[PDB]
Amino acid sequence: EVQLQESGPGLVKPSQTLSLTCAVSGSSITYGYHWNWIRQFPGNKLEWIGYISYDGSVLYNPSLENRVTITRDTSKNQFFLKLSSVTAEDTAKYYCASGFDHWGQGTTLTVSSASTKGPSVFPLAPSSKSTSGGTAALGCLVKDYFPEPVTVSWNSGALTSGVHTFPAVLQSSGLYSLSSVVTVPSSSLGTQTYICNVNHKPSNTKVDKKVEPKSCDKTH
Amino acid sequence: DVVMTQSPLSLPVTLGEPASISCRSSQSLVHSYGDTYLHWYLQKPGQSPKLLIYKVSNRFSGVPDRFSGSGSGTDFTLKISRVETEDLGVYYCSQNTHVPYTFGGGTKLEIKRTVAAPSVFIFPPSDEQLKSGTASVVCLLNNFYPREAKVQWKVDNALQSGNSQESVTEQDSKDSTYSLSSTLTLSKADYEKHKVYACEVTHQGLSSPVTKSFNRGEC
Repeated sequence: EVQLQESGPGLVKPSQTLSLTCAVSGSSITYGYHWNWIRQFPGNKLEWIGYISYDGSVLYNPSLENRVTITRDTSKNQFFLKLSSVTAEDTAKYYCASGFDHWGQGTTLTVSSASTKGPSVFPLAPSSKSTSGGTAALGCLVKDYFPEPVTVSWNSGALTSGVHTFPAVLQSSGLYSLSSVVTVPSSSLGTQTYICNVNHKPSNTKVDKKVEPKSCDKTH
Repeated sequence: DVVMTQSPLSLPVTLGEPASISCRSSQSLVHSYGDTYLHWYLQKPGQSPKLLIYKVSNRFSGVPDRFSGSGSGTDFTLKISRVETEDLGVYYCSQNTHVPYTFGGGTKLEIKRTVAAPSVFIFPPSDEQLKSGTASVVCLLNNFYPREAKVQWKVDNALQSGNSQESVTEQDSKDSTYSLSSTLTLSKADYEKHKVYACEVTHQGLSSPVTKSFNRGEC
């Protein structure tokens, strides 16, 4: 059975040329397959890009035909996608496939002019009106980082129950933001300590943020 | 381009019970040489699509017997006789009869459960963030079902538009609920123009909209 493995640069800038490689195992690309490139946008919509055939024949999506080139190297059993003049809208996960029978695991590609930047981490403070003997919520806002991903844990991994870490959103600034929250007993506030551990490997940033109630006295 | 339309957008299912989803094309998918190149896939989070049914009704090698496709021309249907946990995910249809080859928008199968109203929390911007010149106001909707939920921001009772973003979690593996974050983003200067910040939440589990609010500076 055919096996496919995508590789790519991960990040490219607007106007540049994207180049992806698909390494094929278990089958030869000179046999009767349509070697497809397909991409999946954030939001999960799928788009067929084009294919190359056993004899080097190609077919492209007319919407991309002016920017797309699919080629191959039969000697190392690979084929390639070249996408010119990319913009942020070409950000997607790119798959290669044998027809549509078998797909690779895909390579995530981001197009952006943004510079590497570690997150600012802000507290989502527990409300001082949390229902007594009830449940409180607190969290961390992980704002303005690039590129993805960040990781978030609570109490160095010891706190996992009730945690929700939301998917990142891309802001109009070109930087990402996400929140991570947790629900805990109201009676635990001020006796238990809550710390969010945020790691952003692309910038070698590590931040531990203790989340506390905000001071409610007018005089403090 | 041939438009592929899948419905429903999401289908609540129960383990051990049947499921049925539809795929419709803007024109016939019959190819000039007789075959109908209509296929069905299943995709799980972070994973690539996997072929289930090819050419309308043919089970791909390895696919369980409980899967079956049918239909013709412009109307197609995938059926599961008895839904299993492994069948949860997003189902896609595609066509390569006509160039360009096109995909449907997907149909998610989610676990059905009892209605659960969200717990609602509002968080003001931290003083730390404010010193930096921006104000993020966050509204949390915790552990609700079903997915459908409306969050409206009101600033001094003026409804906000065009300045917020929402994110949602995947359905929880333990209790089959969703959680949702809504972030209202303002410059420090705009934030300081107003006093009352509220998020109003509407959901099937709430007999009346829930509002959580705070006054800028208190606490």
